[PDB]
Amino acid sequence: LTFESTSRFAEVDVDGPLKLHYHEAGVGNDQTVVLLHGGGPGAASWTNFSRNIAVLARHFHVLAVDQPGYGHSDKRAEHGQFNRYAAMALKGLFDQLGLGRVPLVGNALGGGTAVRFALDYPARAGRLVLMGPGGLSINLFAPDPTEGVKRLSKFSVAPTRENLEAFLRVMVYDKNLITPELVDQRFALASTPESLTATRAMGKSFAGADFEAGMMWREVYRLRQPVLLIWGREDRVNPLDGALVALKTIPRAQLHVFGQCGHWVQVEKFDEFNKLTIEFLG
Amino acid sequence: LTFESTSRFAEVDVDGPLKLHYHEAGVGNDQTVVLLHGGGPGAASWTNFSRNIAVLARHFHVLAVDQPGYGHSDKRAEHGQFNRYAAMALKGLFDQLGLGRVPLVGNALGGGTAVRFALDYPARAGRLVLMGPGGLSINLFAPDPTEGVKRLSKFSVAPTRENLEAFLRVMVYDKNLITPELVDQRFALASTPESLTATRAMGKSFAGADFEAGMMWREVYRLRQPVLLIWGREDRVNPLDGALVALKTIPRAQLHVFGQCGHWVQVEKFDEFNKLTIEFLG
Repeated sequence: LTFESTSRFAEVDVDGPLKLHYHEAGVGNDQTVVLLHGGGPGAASWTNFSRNIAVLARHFHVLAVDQPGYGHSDKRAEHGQFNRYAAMALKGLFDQLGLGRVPLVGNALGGGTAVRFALDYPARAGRLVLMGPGGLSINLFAPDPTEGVKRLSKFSVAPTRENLEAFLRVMVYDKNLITPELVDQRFALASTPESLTATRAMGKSFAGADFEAGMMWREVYRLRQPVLLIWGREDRVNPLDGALVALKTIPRAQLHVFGQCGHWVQVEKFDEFNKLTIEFLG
Repeated sequence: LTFESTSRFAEVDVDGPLKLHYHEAGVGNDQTVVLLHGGGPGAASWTNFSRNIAVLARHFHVLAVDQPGYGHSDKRAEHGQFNRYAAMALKGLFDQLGLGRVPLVGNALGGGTAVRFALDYPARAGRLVLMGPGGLSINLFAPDPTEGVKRLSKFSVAPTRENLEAFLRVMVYDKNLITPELVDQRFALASTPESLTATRAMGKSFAGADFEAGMMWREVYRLRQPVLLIWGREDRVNPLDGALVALKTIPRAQLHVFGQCGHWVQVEKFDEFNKLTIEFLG
């Protein structure tokens, strides 16, 4: 399975044509699962989920979607609350590929989109696996913006290799994962004209006029499906205290916390994460 | 100051005439403060706040109101979400006595009413002091119903002296405060026909069709005034973990927790509570 063998494009309607790029694998497996990646500026499906897509594809029909503003999907300069916007695009995709009720796996920003989708189109979303998810989290103890959020804002204001390395280093517990090669690769994607355009748009929309759409902790008590929250104990972007309202209010919630693991659960604990996901989704 | 020297009655409109009983003190002091008592079946203003009304009256114009369904206020057999109902009655009272923006002090059920009033009639409510408040609390760790809530439900189903003593004993840290005399006095009030009528109505309405009005933790982020949350560390009705969403989301929130103190903060820590209240309200 390669980036190229799996690449797919689709055009959907969200206030007009919108191009979405995704990776498809495991065709011929009966149950479809959608993967929604994290929100780093140079993040994409294929980088986010490399230690995962090939494994989940042994069991599932995997659709790993590049969210609007990331990877090879359209990067608009303007949009409403991001999660609601990305949700609208996913709905368009679901309709065009002929999907009914599908389970969603989403980390960080992608988790917020999974949830917003599950709330906005209740019938279209099955079981959810959410890793250090945004949106449904509210940091009861950590002052906001957290260190991770602050370091993303700083890179947006001053897009240097130095500031990007600093951001990447608070994504993981084992800082040795932040190699010169990873820094350079992410930087080349994150500092392009398109990416700078996108990033801006995103942070700002969390405070437009539809800001309530982002405060999903006020709504998750409406969710009727099983939801597996997964957290790294040392998550410095969306810290563990953010899990509490959602664990309490989602009727069929479960929580798994891994010690010695940061914000990139799917990377630092890829084996454990893959197994936990395969079981949860059947 | 006596129960009799302070007694007052007012008729207000809430889907029709509704009688409210209250105690007035400190007339001639410039700043008015409203006190809203707790929700035990035989609870009332004058019993709830005896170690407090006379003290606060040295500084303030005190209006301690018996909430609908308690004390000598009307006890209707039917009403919507309780806090929203009691809020409507307070609004009627405010309008008739010519009050503008007044600070509110409320414990337990009365705290939920203060908050619901502050949200429903944003201009009418000044600073809030809330002791082990219901409504704005959500117990992130304690399974619901808590022990205190369970023991109230049991008395409602089986109104015996034995079951009432058991309920009273989880209201305080120092169980020695639960004397034979206090048990008997509360029982004589709690087991009357009117009180049984009222209690029923209350628990049930938390689950009518307007149940969302009771989930105030989803709304307190709209509150613009200073709010002093006060908790007993050993509160077994609305436990300390219930304070967290409100402390985080209310911009001008403060929290004070007293060790060695249960659900009746105004009783077990009456000196500390009175001083903290006088300072906070000026």
